Amino acid sequence: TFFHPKSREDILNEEAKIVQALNNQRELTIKMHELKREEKDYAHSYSPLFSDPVPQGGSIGKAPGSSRE
Amino acid sequence: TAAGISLTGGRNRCFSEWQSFMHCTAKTDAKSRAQCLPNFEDYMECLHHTKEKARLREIESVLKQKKE
Repeated sequence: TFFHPKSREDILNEEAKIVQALNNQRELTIKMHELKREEKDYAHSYSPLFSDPVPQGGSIGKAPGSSRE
Repeated sequence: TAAGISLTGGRNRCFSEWQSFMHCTAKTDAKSRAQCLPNFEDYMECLHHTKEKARLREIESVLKQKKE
């Protein structure tokens, strides 16, 4: 009579909830390992404001014919 | 920060090819970055002048042994 255990069903549901959360952490971990080591944008990596990488040089003797694409 | 500037305060000698290469880097992502090879090779040729030097070595060889 003093034996008052939790039922089989509630036990199985609790273990299932635990395993579900562990699988959620697994997917989050993989997804972040993938989000890192993914190529970013230049603005996120170097310069948000001057996002044009292209280097403009000096101006004291700017020769027409020195720009190129 | 002081890149692409000459001794007179202007654009250097090899700036233009560097500009084309930097343009094509901005156009491409790391997977498509292979397209920037000939631009980079042109930059290195302007800098170090190797392929033109070897061209002239071939010309000089023809002036050197095939005549004497």
